[PDB]
Amino acid sequence: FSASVWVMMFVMLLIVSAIAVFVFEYFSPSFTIGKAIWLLWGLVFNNSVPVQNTTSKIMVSVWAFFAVIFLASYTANLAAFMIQDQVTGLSDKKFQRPHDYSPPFRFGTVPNGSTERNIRNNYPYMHQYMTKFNQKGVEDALVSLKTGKLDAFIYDAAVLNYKAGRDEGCKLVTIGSGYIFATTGYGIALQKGSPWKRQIDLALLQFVGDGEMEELETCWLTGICH
Amino acid sequence: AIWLLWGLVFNNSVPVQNTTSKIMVSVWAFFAVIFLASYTANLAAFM
Amino acid sequence: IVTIHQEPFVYVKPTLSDGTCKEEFTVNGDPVKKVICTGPNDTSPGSPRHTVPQCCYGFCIDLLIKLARTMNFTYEVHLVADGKFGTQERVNNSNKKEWNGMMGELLSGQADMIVAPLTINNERAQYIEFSKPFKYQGLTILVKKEIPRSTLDSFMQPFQSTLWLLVGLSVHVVAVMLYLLDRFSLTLSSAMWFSWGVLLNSGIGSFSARILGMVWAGFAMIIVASYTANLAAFLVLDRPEERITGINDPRLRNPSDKFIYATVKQSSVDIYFRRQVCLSTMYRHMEKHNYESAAEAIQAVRDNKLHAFIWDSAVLEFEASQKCDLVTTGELFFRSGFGIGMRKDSPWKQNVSLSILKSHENGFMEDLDKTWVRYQECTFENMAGVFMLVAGGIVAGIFLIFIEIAYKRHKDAR
Amino acid sequence: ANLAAFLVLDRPEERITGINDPRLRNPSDKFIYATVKQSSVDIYFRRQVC
Amino acid sequence: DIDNMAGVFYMLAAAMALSLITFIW
Ligand SMILES: *[C@@H]1O[C@H](CO)[C@@H](O)[C@H](O)[C@H]1NC(C)=O
Ligand SMILES: *[C@@H]1O[C@H](CO)[C@@H](O)[C@H](O)[C@H]1NC(C)=O
Repeated sequence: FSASVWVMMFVMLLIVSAIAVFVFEYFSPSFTIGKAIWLLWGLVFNNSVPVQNTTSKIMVSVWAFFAVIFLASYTANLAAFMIQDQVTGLSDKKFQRPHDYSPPFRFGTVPNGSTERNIRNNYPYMHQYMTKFNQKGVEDALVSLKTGKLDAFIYDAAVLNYKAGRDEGCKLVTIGSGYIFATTGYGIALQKGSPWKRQIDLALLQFVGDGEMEELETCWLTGICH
Repeated sequence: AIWLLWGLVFNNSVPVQNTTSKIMVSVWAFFAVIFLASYTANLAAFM
Repeated sequence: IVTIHQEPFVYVKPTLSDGTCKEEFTVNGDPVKKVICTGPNDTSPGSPRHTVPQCCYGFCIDLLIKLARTMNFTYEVHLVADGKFGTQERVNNSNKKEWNGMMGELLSGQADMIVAPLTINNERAQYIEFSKPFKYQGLTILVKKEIPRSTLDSFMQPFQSTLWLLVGLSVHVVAVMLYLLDRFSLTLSSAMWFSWGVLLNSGIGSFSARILGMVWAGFAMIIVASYTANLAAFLVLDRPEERITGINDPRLRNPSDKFIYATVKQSSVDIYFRRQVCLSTMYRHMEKHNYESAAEAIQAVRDNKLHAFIWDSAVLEFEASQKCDLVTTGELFFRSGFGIGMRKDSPWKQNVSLSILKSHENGFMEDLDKTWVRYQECTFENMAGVFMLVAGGIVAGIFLIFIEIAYKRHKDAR
Repeated sequence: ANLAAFLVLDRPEERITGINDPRLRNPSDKFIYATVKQSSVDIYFRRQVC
Repeated sequence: DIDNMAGVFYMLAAAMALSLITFIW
């Protein structure tokens, strides 16, 4: 926060020092070279005794009052100033180059799913590296994360958010929001040629427009670490 | 002794005007500064 | 194809003399594709409407070019004259339900495919089928933020004056009683000089005076302690003015003349507000203030004419990113995606849905989001006016004491 | 400054902020809470949608 | 604020008592 206060306080100190040295030189009718410089800082800092000393008394008194007021304002500003991720996406070189770092990277996913197929269709090398370390359930992934047996876990956004919301201790969180590789929904899988699709989509659109799922979202999807 | 008992705990005073003695007054001034900081922090918490 | 002028998605600029547009480049030095645009010269009514050739480019043009590359397409873009998405309206012989704007143009057969930001809604889907949304963004609240600079400048007595008068009376009476005690047993100004040195540390200076000095030293510090405590409290407690905390804001639930907020025209947000169980006063509060375009709405918001605006969250986020003077508050609500306006008998449903899903799963969408929506991101008086006043007072006092001592020395030594 | 910050920022341990407390929405062994026996509160808890 | 008057008046009685004691002694 010194980008603004320090800039103005510097010129403030310069001008007050100029005024002080001018009036000290005017006080001739005990050397302006050293005594003025010493007194410039002997009174602003209360943890010093370098002053050792009618017109002069008034000036030093008012300057000490100003210094005390400025110190109080600075302390108040310092008190007021005290009220206030690891990886970014899949494009980071850490995922593509696990060997470039001394600690090997280990990842986990549930086989026979959709995330593995999506990774295979996009990055065959990532799928080959994933095949070495695999997990057969979300509970195993949570246990590995708690015990440190796994570094990063990749799965659907909804289930990870649910686990983070119901996680204990708020020690397991995702990397922000909006960094989803492929934002896709769930839908309702139907049979080819079924005429119920129109009615189903109309009902879903009416429900989402009327906001009838807000209570379900607030009750089923809630937890600690908001 | 009475004058020094309050000449340094209150930073807005110059009533001290003064080996073993130096260490004691130094540590007591440090304690007074720490107590003043604690008092200011308590006032900030109370406000 | 008919396209609506959207600032974060469809940039529209006039063409050059030759009839084409400039060949600009991005930060990566890549050629930016541009397509010849056809539309009215003036959007406002009562103007000499001329269908001059424009040049529209932006976000959806890349997707349109990808679709035209994947499948043989000969597309011509068009601009809606009224500049509205289009909903059900009422005209003479009010017993008629006809669509206006882009939706009405699509239903009239003028257009066959629409590549533009269009929020999927139940009423729109009851007549025009849509495709899978490109991205999921809701609607939020946009409010211009203020810059707190100073409040309650502390020059001589920002809080009270009776307290300062009482302090002055107390110091005067303690000084005169100290002088009386010294005389009874510092006769000259030495006593008051010492008192002022005790009050303000400057290094300047029997048992009767000891207790007075002790009590004065004890009493001196409590005043400055209280002053700094009050200063810290007033600096901690600031204005903290929040406009909208969310959809369930009680302030938003009541109409106020001080804070005016509304949408631009009929849209999906308008239908959402219409289909409310108990939010009735919102329409009465909003129907009295309407605009014609989002650009005009945001310009009015910047010009302090308005206080809050409601639109798609992505648009507000992009505007905040490109202009640091505006901030977005609230949370996502009534979240819904986009869609493509196509006739129910169009055999291009699957052939477009598969391409859209392939582009989404191949990372084209995230690349376009990075390269089109994430370009860039984001005391005056209290410590200045009081300092100037103090400096002026100090200069005046210095001149006064100078002339005073000049007269006093001559009077003493004549 | 650090002393003032640490005095301002205290434990502020709040157990229940209301009926809609997310902490109350989940069973925890650290915090145990229940009624005495069957009563109107028991019937209210029985007749809950979610 | 309002308590400042009470605070300043609290020490006035002690100061007056000390002044009376040192005057009589
Ligand atoms: C249609 O697209 C295919 C793409 O392989 C191309 O070979 C063919 O020439 C196109 N036909 C026309 C009439 O553009
Ligand atoms: C849609 O795709 C299928 C297979 O990819 C193709 O046979 C069909 O001709 C396409 N539709 C059109 C209108 O080209």
